[PDB]
Amino acid sequence: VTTINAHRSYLPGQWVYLAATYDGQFMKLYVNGAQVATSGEQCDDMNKINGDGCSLFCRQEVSFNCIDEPSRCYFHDGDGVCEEFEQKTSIKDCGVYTPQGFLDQWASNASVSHQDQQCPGWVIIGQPAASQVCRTKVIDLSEGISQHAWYPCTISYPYSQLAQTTFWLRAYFSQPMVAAAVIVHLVTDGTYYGDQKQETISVQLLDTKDQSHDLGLHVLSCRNNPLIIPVVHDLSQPFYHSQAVRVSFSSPLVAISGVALRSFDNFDPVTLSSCQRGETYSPAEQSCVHFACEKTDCPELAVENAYLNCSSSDRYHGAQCTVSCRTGYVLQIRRDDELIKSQTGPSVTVTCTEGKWNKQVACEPVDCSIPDHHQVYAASFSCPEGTTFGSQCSFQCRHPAQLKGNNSLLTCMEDGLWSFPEALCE
Amino acid sequence: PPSRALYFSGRGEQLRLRADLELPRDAFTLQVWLRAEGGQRSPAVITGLYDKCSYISRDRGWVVGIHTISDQDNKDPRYFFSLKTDRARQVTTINAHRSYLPGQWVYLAATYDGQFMKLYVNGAQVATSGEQVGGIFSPLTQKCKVLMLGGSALNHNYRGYIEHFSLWKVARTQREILSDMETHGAHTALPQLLLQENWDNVKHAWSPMKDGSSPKVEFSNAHGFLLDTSLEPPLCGQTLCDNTEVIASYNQLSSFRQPKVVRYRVVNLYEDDHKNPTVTREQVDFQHHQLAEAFKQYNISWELDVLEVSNSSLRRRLILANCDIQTCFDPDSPHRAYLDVNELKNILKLDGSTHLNIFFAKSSEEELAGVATWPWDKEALMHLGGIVLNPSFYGMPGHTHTMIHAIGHSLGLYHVFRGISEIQSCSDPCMETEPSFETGDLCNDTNPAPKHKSCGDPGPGNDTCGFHSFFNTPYNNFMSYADDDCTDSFTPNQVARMHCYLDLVYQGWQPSRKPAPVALAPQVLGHTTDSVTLEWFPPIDGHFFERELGSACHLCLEGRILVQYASNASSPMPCSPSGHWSPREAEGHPDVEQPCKSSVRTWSPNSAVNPHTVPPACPEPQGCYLELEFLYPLVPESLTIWVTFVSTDWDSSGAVNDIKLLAVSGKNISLGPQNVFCDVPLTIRLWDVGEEVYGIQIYTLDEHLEIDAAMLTSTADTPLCLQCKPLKYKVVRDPPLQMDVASILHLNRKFVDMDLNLGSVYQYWVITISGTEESEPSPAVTYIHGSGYCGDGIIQKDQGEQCDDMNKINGDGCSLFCRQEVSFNCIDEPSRCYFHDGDGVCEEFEQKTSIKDCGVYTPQGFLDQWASNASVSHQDQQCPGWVIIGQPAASQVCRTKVIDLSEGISQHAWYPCTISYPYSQLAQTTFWLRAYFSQPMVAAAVIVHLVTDGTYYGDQKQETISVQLLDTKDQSHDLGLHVLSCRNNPLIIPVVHDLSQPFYHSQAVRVSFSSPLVAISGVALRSFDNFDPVTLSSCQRGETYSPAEQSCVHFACEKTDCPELAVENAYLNCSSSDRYHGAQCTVSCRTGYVLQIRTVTCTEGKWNKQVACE
Ligand SMILES: [Zn+2]
Repeated sequence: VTTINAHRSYLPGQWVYLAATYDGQFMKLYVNGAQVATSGEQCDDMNKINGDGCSLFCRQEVSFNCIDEPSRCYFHDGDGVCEEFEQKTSIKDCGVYTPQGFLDQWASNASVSHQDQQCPGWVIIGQPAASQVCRTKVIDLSEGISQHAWYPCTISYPYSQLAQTTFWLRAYFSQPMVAAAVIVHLVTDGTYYGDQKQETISVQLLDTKDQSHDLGLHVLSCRNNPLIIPVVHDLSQPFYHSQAVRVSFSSPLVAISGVALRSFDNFDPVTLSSCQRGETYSPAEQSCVHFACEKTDCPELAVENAYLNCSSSDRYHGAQCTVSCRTGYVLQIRRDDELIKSQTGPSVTVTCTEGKWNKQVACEPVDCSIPDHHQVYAASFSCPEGTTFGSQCSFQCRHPAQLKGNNSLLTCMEDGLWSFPEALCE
Repeated sequence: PPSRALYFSGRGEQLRLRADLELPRDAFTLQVWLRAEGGQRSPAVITGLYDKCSYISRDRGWVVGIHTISDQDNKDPRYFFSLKTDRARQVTTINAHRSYLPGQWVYLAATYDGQFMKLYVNGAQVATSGEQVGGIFSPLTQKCKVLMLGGSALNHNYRGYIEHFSLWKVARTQREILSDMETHGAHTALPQLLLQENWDNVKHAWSPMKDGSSPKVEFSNAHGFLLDTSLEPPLCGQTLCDNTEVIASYNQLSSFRQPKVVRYRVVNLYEDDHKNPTVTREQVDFQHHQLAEAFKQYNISWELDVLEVSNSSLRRRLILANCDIQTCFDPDSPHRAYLDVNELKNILKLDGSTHLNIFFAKSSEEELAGVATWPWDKEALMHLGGIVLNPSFYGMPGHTHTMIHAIGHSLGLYHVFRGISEIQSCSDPCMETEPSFETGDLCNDTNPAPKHKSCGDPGPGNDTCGFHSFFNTPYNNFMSYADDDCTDSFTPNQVARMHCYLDLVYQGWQPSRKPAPVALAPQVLGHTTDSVTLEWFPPIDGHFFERELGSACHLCLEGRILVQYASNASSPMPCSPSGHWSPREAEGHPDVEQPCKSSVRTWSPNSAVNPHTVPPACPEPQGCYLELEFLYPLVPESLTIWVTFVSTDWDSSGAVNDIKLLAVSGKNISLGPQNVFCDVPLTIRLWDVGEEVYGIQIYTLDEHLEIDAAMLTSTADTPLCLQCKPLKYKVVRDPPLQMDVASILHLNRKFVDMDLNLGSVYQYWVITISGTEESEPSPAVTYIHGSGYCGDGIIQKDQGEQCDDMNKINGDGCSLFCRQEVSFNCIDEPSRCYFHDGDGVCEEFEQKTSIKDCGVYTPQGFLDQWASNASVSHQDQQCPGWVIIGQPAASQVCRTKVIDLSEGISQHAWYPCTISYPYSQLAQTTFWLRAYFSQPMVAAAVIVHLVTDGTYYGDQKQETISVQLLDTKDQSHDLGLHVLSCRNNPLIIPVVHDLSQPFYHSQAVRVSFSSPLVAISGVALRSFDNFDPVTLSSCQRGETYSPAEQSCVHFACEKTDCPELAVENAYLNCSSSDRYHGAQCTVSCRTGYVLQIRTVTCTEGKWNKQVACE
């Protein structure tokens, strides 16, 4: 048999409307014309009577949803159907809220300081009981609290030795994942008559290298269920995984329903390995490959008066080829046909990119510049083929600077300097 | 026969090689031993090749010499090699790595192979360039070349000694340079060595210039130096006891800290009737008893000798400490009613070389009660030095641990917070950022601490420099500023300093006649097949002769050479009314911390307060003059003058107009004008004076010339030093010697042992002997005969060696203790060391430190994107704001606390020159710049390259900058306020981004600062090469990568791996026709069938869940 209760307490001395409808598949309960509960095992209500979801001021009450015209209002928190907007509020229906682009992994195994049959420590494993609203200023924890939660049952309430009892619990997950946030769903807030002050829980994250990273001290309250503790990471430092989460507190009344790690979807720091541009990380192989389905093949590239040495026989994706200039030629490298930083060394690495080359390399000859009085004074340097490498051309000393010698021509040498004048005029 | 040498006086003495040699053209090597005296000309050409006929350009050829770089500021001189072929468009100069040391022999070798120019100083490659290529000159012009030695035609003369001049025709490698270092003329008739001169006869291959101006052929000692006994103190230290090894010897050895009885004398002023004491006998008794009880646990036992001075006039007059000058207060009138401490010391004239005098004077404001004279101070051991204490706080409970603090200050103990709260700026390398022997207090045991009036570990706060959370601070240390009830002990690393300074400086206070031990262990010079040679340093006290009271044995050097400073200064100018820059500051040993920085510890010809308040004092013909007098008149050989600060206009062009030596007979010898620099003291060699000299007169036409000290080196075997008795040494070895030489008096300090056996282990130590009194044994040296050691040419890494170049000399790139030097990299089996930083080649270890070689070091897995657009709050033509665009100029070295920023800073960085310098408006104007980047990306860190720390001379407090990040939506995400320090000039500001909040794309970076002295040469974003917010945007299971549309491609293969699925008694509704990767197909169980799940999702051909309808 299945029973469904109303939404609020009965009001003495009032007229109420009760309607129960059962079609053989679904049964519902209607109070004052409004659907309060249903199971299958702003507003205008044509009245000015409260309790049916719409007040006399035509205002929708809390924990009610009103549709249609005239407005019919029904209860949505706990009805068993997770609507498009119940995720944020209705914990008892949709569980916990997972933001778009995140994944929540709940605790797989748990280790606590005090393990006993009546208060087992493996209750905070798996999905918690989000339908349980926490209890404030609780006196006894023997009713259902130990069923879907954990608490130090073996430890009585301490009055003087409570300052030295360091309660701790460590939760290990099946898989290691980068910790973006820590979810702590509670069932107790730690408030008590004998201990008015609450308890602040400090959470420590344990990595795969057994190192503890402190997340700081954070307060704990019922209004913040589930308690989301962000993981503040220094972006300059490399990311680190996490496999175990440690929760530390001193108040024996602190009971945790569940501990979970909220992480991003993919781009894990496993891909922080040697998987750079030109290759795609494998689905699950602990390694990165470069040819899954990409047809990114670049055509063979040749540079005039230059030396090319490719690291691979074929100029396929990820193939880096070193380019150097012949003696008497300078190296000019332009990334994506644009002016960028040059290469100090005599070799430039060019990588294939989806049928195109990342940078263009040119071995232009070294210009020796137009000669002047620096090389030979009182002379005219008239010569046809410019001032590039190998482009020899002569001079003529004007009157009265008579020139004596067999040769009176220079030659722009391989080091970018004009050759020694074999004859000097006086 | 002993080698000869040439002396060039720098006044016209030059030589030219004859025309019968064919000078090298394609490649060459020059090797020369040279001893350069201080105060050279700029540029003093040691030797160079010059072209006379070619008048269009007269820089053709090469030139080696000494020239000053940064001649505008601090003018420091270095060895330079300059070359310009007949093809290159300019001259190329390569300098040494450090300022040249005067009076020391240097092996200078400059090589050129046709592609590179290399310059080795003492065999270590200190400069390398490759701008010049090709031959130096063609054969046709070969007849128009002249090799000049000692100067050029333009009188770029050289002043000093030259020896063993070798000029080659091929570029000798560093190995051959080192091998040819030791030959000293043992060169065969090679057909490759062009010229080798040992100056047997100058006219064999050289000819003089002018008419008869020729250098002086003299005899030079053939470098008997086999051990570098000159151990330079660290940068932060002041004396030899600050050296790492010398103080480590005291830290480890317990025989170096034997009990010591250190005398001290307490001054008690009395009236003529012996009443009214300054401090009662009870007070002095209590203070002395407490001091003895607090020092006797550190093996020091003070001996008290109270002094009774009965002078009513002195007692009546009020004595004041650190005061600058019954009711008469006229300073001129002798009946004034006040006396400074130094005036009291001058009146008393107490001999402080035998006692630690305690002087009493009121110190009305009491936060530094005890004024102590440091051991390295000039006044440490004379009448005007001692301890100054408040008489009312001398022997009263709660006012007693102030004498121990002053005494510790008098034994060379810095305050424990010296590296934190006693630094001018955060860029000072003397900050104890970590416990070290070379920074701050120079004690490893004392943890860094800030200044604190109370005791107890101070928590985080507004640090003066910017470092918070000091842990394990020595709040209970004596040298801290705690109270008298919570300071209890000296750490057993600060006691070692006290014992070192008692052995070194204060040997006269103690009555025990134990000569100071040899501080450092004997060094194994080399082993033969059956012997060994050991050498050791002189005693730590620095004296070589026995100490005799009233004699000159305390100044005699090793070769009976008497070395003395000035002892009686004078001047015709009336002295300063304030007293600063008095002639008395030009006495004793040099005491200036930094060259050419106007200090009150020198003699300035016009002290005054404001310049040009007095009409020109020094006249045109002769100028002002300082007359120094030496204690012991004698016949001198060399004279050294420490000229510290010279005005910019008088850039060594006659700063010291004359130096007149005054004879005992009264005749005057004029030396003529000299040249002076900052760092190098001006040294002169006096040539056949022939008669005793008692004083000098230094003339000057400069109104800011600051003479710091003087010196008068005597001739060898001076009459005074003959009667001195040299110290002797006794070497003991772990197996006892068969016969023990009772005294090994070796002027080289060398011991040759022949009673050795192969495969055995021996230990050697040295005991000093002064007459019949022995000393504490020197630290033992271990020697395994037939095995390796330090100084054998083989790098045995198991012994801690990192370089071993077969020698025992510092400055060659490998330290004396087989340790690598600073900024020197040593390779090959005999360690050839070269100056790696800046040689144009970036190696594997130069990446993380050499900013100007390898650029900014980007860690693996990251990527630096520099600014592509800039904007500033103040833009001007003189100081443009677009300089920071692009990669920065890493060659620039940061400058701290400089008033003028126009020295090329704007050409490489941006600084706000538009604003005026504010005296009180510095907090009213906020400066900012904003740099936009070409490609916005994630912000992992911000890199800001700085040129200045933004510190002013009048503001010791540093500056802080606030950096803000702007995302693609122009939202300011502040990164925090960060201090400005040039010890980490590439400023890395990490980004602390919470992992829950989605990452943004930073478009621009905004950086704000207050003071206008801050200069930025570039702002960049350090970001991950891979990963981005685009991955988090929309890329689910099966979406690998799409084109540039901030998305991933949904169908990238894996569309046929999953075969057709069949479920019994179930209905399949497939959204997609083909069961591709992650395909969704709803499964509905028929009526009466229970649904079991283990919408199914395909996963690489395998269904993620199993659906059945039972
Ligand atoms: Zn002090």
